[PDB]
Amino acid sequence: RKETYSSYIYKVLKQTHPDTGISQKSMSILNSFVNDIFERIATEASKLAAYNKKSTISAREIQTAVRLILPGELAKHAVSEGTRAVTKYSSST
Amino acid sequence: KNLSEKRLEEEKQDTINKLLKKRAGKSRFVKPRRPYNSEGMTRILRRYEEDLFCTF
Amino acid sequence: SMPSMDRFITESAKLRKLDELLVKLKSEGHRVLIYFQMTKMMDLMEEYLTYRQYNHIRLDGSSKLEDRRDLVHDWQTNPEIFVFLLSTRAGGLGINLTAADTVIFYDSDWNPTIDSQAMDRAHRLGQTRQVTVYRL
Amino acid sequence: KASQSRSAKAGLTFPVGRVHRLLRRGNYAQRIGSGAPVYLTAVLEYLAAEILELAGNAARDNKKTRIIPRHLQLAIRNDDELNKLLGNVTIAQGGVLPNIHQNLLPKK
Amino acid sequence: KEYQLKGLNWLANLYDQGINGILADEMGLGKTVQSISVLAHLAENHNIWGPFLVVTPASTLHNWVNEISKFLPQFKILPYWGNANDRKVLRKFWDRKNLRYNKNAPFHVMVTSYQMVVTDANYLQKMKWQYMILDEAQAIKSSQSSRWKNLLSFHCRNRLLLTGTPIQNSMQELWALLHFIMPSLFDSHDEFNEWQQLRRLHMILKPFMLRRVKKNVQSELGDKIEIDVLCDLTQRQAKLYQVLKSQIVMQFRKVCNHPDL
DNA sequence: TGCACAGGATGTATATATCTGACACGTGCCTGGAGAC
DNA sequence: TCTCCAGGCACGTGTCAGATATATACATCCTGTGCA
Repeated sequence: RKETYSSYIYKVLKQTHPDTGISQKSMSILNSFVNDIFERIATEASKLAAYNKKSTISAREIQTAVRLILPGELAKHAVSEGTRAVTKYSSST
Repeated sequence: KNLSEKRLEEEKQDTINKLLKKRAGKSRFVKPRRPYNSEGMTRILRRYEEDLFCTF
Repeated sequence: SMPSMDRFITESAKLRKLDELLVKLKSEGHRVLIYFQMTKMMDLMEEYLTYRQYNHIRLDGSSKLEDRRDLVHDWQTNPEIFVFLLSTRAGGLGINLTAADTVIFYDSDWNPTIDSQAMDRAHRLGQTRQVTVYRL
Repeated sequence: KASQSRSAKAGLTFPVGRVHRLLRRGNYAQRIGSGAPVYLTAVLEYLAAEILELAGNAARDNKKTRIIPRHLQLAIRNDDELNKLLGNVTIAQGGVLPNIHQNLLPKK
Repeated sequence: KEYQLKGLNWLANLYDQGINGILADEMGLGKTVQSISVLAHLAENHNIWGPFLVVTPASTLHNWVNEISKFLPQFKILPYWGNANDRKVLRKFWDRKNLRYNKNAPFHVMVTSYQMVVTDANYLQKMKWQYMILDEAQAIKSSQSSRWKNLLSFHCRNRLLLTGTPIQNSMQELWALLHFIMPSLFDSHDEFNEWQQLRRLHMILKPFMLRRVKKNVQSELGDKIEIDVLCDLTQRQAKLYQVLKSQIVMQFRKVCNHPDL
């Protein structure tokens, strides 16, 4: 058993470009890319949560981490997409 | 034991390859009636001896 | 109004004469091979054959290699098959068509050597009756 | 009683529970909140969508139907914020941009 | 069991002379069983069950292996077709490192296609053959064919041609086939051109070509009669003849076949 | 001594036939994500 | 922490793009010969 983000990446390019094939090398490039952003964001959030004497990682910690790591334009697009997704998820009433 | 396992693996590979080579070289009605749907409908039957009228 | 089937037959005079000779060829109960030059010529004949609901099979260049075995086997075993759609150089190179005699060359005029190979395919030893080579 | 995952609850196509699993046994904090994997899932989904959009028109600019890391490399380094993000990373089989300094041309 | 036995003995006689033969006769009389009897009697002569190559179109390849299995099942047959994994399996099996004659090995007869020979010239340049037989040689009519080039480059040193009609008359085809028979003597085509025209072309191929015909056996085959039907165009088949030249080959050919095309 | 004309040869031009060739889709399974406390 | 079922993996089978090939006739270009 080994884990890959291949199907999710596949449907992501299928919403935007249906008639587009993919290379396996390009898939490995993309997998390494998303894993690198994941570990960077996770270590930034864990370091910030340790810095504020708090034992809980919440949405505002990765919010500050995304403000910190990403450059500003892609930062406010990222937090905008995250806020609409989180507010849509939180409406379980 | 290693030589016997190697001979068994060689025999299995030879058998698989011979089966593949033998399969590649030697191997590579009345129409049905229309459906009859009569639901929620009356019926008239005329047999030789007796007639029917199935109504609702 | 739909494209009429009889209007599709009658607007082509070669197909018109073909439909006339098929009436007596099926009335006698014979075995018929028909040759063509193009894919689109044999992409139109089976529509005419569905009007007659004739037993017909087609062999061409895009057919898979294993199907050419069992189609020839069904030819040399089943006698109820009627129409044999053949390409120029596919069925005319060494194929055993010994129980067939009536070949219909629709447009076999591209080179005489291919036609020579074509009528060497059916006119072979083991044929029990006379061979009539039609050329429309 | 049966209900689907949290990803389409948030309207996302990336796995939310897998992100939660990687956060929990990734050993970053002893307590992980509820809304954090959804936020991270949305961020990584948006970044992947933007990267594949750029690779998409980079591959339409070469008249092809498949993605070569030439197209990925080009779509990275003709965009300035991905240039700033991915400055220190090297891509496998990427090459360089066509550039030449002004005085090196045959000016005459 | 026919007069092909004396023909195959004459082929073995010119083999004993040391030159490659020409079959210049039509298909129908059984050249396939004649060639398998050539191989069987040649094997009876100098004890060779070894390398034999059959180059054959893919539709009649199955007919070839079928008649080989039905008539003379003593040898071991090998096909060469299919996918790449089956190609690698047959590359594992056809291994013939031991040179000259072999007995307990499955490479007795080797059947393959024209394209497959053309596209595995990197692998068929090795495995030096003993007897290639190319049936239906009309596809080696052209001297510019790359298949003809990789058929030149083998190390078999036997180039027996099997075809129904070698007489396609493009005036380069005869030089090409003769240059395939002996590579060594025939290489200059200009001297073939420069060295009464109808009479002097008949005895050039006379020691090589044999003269047979279908009108020598009992004829229950049918004695085929050509019934030709000539018919006239319809109006819809008439007006596109003027339409095509109004805007100004195979185009009008197919409009003649059926307008819908 | 040059130029023009004629003849021959070569190249082109666009469906076939084959015919691989590397791509995209129809079934198992098992385990880990989801619900409940 | 207990339960439990379908997601996504893994592994099979089919379908439009490239490559040699026939092919005949037409057109263009080059070379040779004859003439002024």
